[PDB]
Amino acid sequence: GSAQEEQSANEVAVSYSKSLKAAEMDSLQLPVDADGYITIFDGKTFNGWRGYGKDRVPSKWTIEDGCIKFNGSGGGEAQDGDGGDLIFAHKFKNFELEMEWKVSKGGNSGIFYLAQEVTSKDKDGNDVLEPIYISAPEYQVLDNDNHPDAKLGKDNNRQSASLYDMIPAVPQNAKPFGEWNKAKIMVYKGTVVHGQNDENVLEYHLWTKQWTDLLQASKFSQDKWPLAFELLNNCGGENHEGFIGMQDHGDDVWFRNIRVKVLD
Ligand SMILES: [K+]
Ligand SMILES: [K+]
Repeated sequence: GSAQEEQSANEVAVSYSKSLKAAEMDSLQLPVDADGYITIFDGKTFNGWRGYGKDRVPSKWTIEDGCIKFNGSGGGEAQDGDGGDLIFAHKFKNFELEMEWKVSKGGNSGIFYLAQEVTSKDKDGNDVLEPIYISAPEYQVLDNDNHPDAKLGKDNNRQSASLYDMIPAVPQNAKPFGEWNKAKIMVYKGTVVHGQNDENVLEYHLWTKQWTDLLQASKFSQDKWPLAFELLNNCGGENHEGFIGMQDHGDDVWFRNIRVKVLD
């Protein structure tokens, strides 16, 4: 029948949550292509998106020219002002995400996945929000030629599309600052693959001895950061699932064409 009815036919109900650790008790009708990718950013609104830990989108995240933009002040991990990491508030388990990203000269951001909203108790019994990165693996987003982090870590494991500070992207086929790069993150039954610019650049396996050993060699080791170790070692929590999101690392960055295929 109508264009409206055909559109409703080529759409799927996608649950989302509205605030810290809330149930996903509302749904968006989102477009799906023939390959099964759900477009999760519509080019115009933040529907389904919110700050990690928040009930709203921080004002440092804007929409511009069909992109999600983070507007940075230059303070790295500080997350000053009305910032913070952004999530699409729908937990995925087995999925393939594709999106494009572009950084400013010298810029740094990241794509998080399998994220959990985590709090801990302070000395007075009050809940405190823990960083997204103590639960969520990080796909690096970087100007590999100008941000000095590119030269740090080991074997270029802090360059774009790396599992940040843990496993390097090989080949390192990033395009330079100001150009669009294509990211792929696939999680399927614990196998994780990163892609960049239509090439697979690393592979790893969650919930294995090898994964534990990698974490024990990281800043999230059991000795250095017990809570992070516990969360990452059983990445995704009891149900092995979580949110996709993007990082406030204080620098201008743009994201577009954000789509996710649910794998079974
Ligand atoms: K929203
Ligand atoms: K980063």
